[PDB]
Amino acid sequence: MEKVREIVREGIRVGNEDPRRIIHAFKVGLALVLVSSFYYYQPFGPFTDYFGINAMWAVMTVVVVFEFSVGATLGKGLNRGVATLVAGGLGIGAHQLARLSGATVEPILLVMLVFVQAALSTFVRFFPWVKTKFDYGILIFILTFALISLSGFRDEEIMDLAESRLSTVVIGGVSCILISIFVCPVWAGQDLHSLLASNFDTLSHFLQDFGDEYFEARVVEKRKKNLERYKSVLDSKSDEEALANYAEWEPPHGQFRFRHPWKQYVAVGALLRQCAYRIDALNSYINSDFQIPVDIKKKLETPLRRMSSESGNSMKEMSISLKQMIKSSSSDIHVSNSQAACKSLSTLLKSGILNDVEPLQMISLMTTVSMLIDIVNLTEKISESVHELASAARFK
Amino acid sequence: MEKVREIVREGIRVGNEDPRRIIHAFKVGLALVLVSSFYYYQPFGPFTDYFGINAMWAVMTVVVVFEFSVGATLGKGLNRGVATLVAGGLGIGAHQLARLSGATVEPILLVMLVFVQAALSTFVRFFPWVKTKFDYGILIFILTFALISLSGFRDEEIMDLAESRLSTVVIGGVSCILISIFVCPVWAGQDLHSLLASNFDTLSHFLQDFGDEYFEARVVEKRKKNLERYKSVLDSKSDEEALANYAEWEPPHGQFRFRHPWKQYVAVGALLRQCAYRIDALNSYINSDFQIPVDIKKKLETPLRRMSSESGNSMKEMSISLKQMIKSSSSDIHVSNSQAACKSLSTLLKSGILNDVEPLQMISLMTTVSMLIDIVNLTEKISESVHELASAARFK
Repeated sequence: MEKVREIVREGIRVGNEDPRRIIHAFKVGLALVLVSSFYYYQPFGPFTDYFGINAMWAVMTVVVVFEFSVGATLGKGLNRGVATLVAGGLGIGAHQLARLSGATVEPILLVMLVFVQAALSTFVRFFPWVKTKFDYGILIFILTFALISLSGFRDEEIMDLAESRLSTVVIGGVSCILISIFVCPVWAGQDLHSLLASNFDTLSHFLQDFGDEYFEARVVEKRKKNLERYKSVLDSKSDEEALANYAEWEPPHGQFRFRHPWKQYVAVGALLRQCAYRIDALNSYINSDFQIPVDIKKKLETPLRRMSSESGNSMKEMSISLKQMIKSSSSDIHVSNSQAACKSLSTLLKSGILNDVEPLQMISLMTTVSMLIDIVNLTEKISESVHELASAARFK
Repeated sequence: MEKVREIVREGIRVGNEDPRRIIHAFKVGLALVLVSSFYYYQPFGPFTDYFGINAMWAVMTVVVVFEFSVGATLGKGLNRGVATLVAGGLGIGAHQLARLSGATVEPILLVMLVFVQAALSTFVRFFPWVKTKFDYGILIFILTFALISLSGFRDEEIMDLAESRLSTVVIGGVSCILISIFVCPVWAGQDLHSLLASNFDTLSHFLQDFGDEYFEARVVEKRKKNLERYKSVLDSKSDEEALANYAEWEPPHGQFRFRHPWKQYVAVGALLRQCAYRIDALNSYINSDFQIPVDIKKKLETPLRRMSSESGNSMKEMSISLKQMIKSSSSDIHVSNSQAACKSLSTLLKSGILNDVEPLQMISLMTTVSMLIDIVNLTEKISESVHELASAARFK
């Protein structure tokens, strides 16, 4: 009973997390019905179905080449398609060779060829260039070759077997691709933009709410969760890569172009990760119980404040532009003011106001100043990268 | 020609990277031959092969359930096994129901059941609890149910079809598992230990060679590559998870136990990542062209040096123990001396020797002192975690 309730509760949590995870089941269902309706009503004239396995093969390929995205269906489909053709060709030919050899060695020779081919192909699987986008093609190549070359049938029906396998595969793939590109689609590149924009906004929110915590200007658990929310940015390496890879087979679905540079998206993601690198260091200083007396804080309050405010506005403005997919240069004035703020702080440091203080408490105050200066420089670099990701791609 | 040479050159690079990537192809080959030799010589009496697809199914399942590890074959095998049984059972039964209904609705009713079942199963696929280790079971469940319930055969041969499918699957899985656990095996947990030990050693090497660079005690590209080698530690999140998941199906292969706590391995990996977090910050200070005059460096040389030396020895000693799989407490004396070093530095800071210096160059020197103190504290925490990962598991 309690286990049943826990299972049910996860249902609403997953369903309400994303409304598109409950409409994809109906799509899988409509697939497995449309394909299984063509055969029964056998249109476009009659067929052969010599081995009586057309229905099984058509149904099977529709379940394994239908994935959540629309950039993981074309790719899987194209692999399952080509591989079979090539493997079949090489197969039907091989059977001719063994016939000439005779009637006793013929089975032994066939085994040797399939052994060598399987070993060579599965060694290629370990390469770092065919593993990112071609891990399925090699697997189907081994599968199709071994099935056709060692089916156990007679030599006067191998051509029909090869034709039947190819026909079922292409029929299933065509139906699966059409559905997922007509009735309520889900694109994969469009899930890389929003992810990048959310990362920008999350960092901005933390930066815009730093002066209150650091200067003690002020429930506690709720505010802690709001502050400590940068973990996502630091824990999204394995996901920004995949979605980028999955988004190279997409067609030009409207505004997005054929050659959209997703490589720059990963580069900008790394730069945002570097900003979050130092942010985690800064946050640990605040969380720590040890503290320095608040009185000193006012002495250098003015310079530190300016940095936090201008930094946050720059990030937020960029996420706004990157989202609406329109280029802008509003962040230039904000980063310029931040550079002016650092120069003013340096001029203030000439006066040496920070003298006559305890060196032990000085170490903590000094480290904070260090982190802020890097974030001002790091933001400047990120500004250049974004100012070009919106130029190589058409952001009109 | 040039493309051919590039392809060939990658061959030696991949082959010499790991000698075990060239012996796994022969294993795949021996598999696809042994299975295909049983049928031809039909031992243990004769069989039926009513539909003439036993050879195809046996060959097919051997190519898709053979993976590089030995913790990704049992798992895949067990899934492909159970799923079919359960799905078949539910299938043969469903056919009985439709018969009672009549002879016209019978096909329409069957389609409705398979539609509902497919939609429900593929929604479960999106859960975060059945995706880490059970993403294959659901897929085979949909596959087997849809094939049996919609094969298109007569009602007097469905039982034989279900029996044939189950028999081929179990035969292929048994052969594939036996090979990969008898002739030259490759374990997956054993590839998590060495990875953790290598991470420990890499961090130690950087820490043990910090005083020379920071104090200018001293080709350049070679030394830069030796220093800047911490990227691996920071870029191994997506791999320490997988290998851990793949290593829950392993049997007690000798010293390793049935319930080895790989969760603690991931926790120690996160702690090492936190040490590498701050290490990258420290390295960027060195790389930067801007510098502070070397003269001041000697003033506080003694405290900083001690920290680097003792820190490195502690890491190295641990990797030695963790590798030979024997517990030790040699790192206790090293971290204790580091704590003594920090107290001595604090006592030196009482005297305020660092006065009468330029505040602008002071910021850089001060930040370095900050980073070192955290690494001394962070190392202490890691010592506690390691001192228990070797206790929950049997490290005798």
